[PDB]
Amino acid sequence: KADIAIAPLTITLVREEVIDFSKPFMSLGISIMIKKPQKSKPGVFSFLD
Amino acid sequence: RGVQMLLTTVGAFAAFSLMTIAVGTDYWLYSRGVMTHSGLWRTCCLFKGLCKQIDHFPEDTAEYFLRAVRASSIFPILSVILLFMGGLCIAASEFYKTRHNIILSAGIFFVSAGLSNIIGIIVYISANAYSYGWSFYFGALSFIIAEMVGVLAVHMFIDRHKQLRATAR
Repeated sequence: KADIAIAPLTITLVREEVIDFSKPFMSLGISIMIKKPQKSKPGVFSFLD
Repeated sequence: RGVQMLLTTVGAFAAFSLMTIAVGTDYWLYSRGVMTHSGLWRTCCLFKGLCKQIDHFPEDTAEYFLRAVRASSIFPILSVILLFMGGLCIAASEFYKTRHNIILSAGIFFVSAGLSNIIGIIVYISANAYSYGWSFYFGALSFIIAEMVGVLAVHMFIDRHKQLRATAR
C-alpha cells in the first residue's frame, strides 16, 4: 500500500522478518519524567536547619 | 477598689465581644480568582453577594497536622471557651467572694486563654499562605485589652493578699 515509511517506527525483531530497516539515525532509551522542584514549605525543621 | 473591679469586668466584656466579632466574620480578606472577605468559616466574594464555605483543609506529617489545627480554627474556639469560663469565674468571684484563692486561678486561666488566643492567631496567620480584615485587628486589640485586664486583675489580687497579710499581722 506504500513505498517507503519515514516515521519514528521502532526497529524490532518481529518487524525485521517482514521488511528491512536502515541504520538508526536517532538513538534513545527509557527515561524518568519528574516535575521541576519548586520551593516547598520547610516548616518546623527550619528552627534547627 | 470597686472601680478597678468594674473596669476589669467591662474590659472582659469588651474583650469577649470583640472575640465574638472575630469569630463571626471579616477575619481575613484576599483577592480570589475580585476581592473576597473571609471569617475563618466561609468566604464571600465581591455571582456578587453569594457566600460559600471555602474552608477546605484538603485541596511531612507536620504540614498535615498544621492543616488539621487550621481546620475549622479549633484553637481560637477553645480560647473563646476558656475566656468565657474565666469571665464566669470572675463574675462568680466578684459577688460573695468567700475564698481568697479562686481569683488567682481565674487570672491564670485568663492569661493562659490569652496565650492560646495568641497561638491560634499565629496559626491563622500561618494558614494564610493583599491585606487583612478588620476582625484580625479587633482580635489583636482584644488580646491587648485582655492582657491589660489580666495585669489589673493580678494587681488587685496582690493588693488583696497584701491587705490579708496586713490584717493577719
